[PDB]
Amino acid sequence: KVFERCELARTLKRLGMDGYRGISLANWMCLAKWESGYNTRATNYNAGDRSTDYGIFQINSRYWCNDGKNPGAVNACHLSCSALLQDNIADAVACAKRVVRDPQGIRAWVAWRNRCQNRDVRQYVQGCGV
Ligand SMILES: [Cl-]
Repeated sequence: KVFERCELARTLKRLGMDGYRGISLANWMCLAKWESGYNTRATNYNAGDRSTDYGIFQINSRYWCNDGKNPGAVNACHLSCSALLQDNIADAVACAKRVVRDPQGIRAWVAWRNRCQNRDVRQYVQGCGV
């Protein structure tokens, strides 16, 4: 499913992401924008290591979910990757909290460093009143 920006922002809002481990709603949104366009079914094959990034937050399969492919990957969020392609985004988000529980936090996403760090993020929340 494709969210309207502010729908997402408020849903994340409702699910406890604002300020979770220090990350504001706005950061999460910028992240979401560059990684998925607010689309739960977004995929990406990483030709580099054959991994595959899933859903609205483009969680990677090598370490965060299980998709059956690489027999040496880990699934730290203990969910099938497919549960990251659905309309309800609680799993995504939970898994998203777990990744930002790593010490690097949201800087684990490359797109967050290139697109949001030390840049304008309010924009992604402007008018959502969250
Ligand atoms: Cl993988």
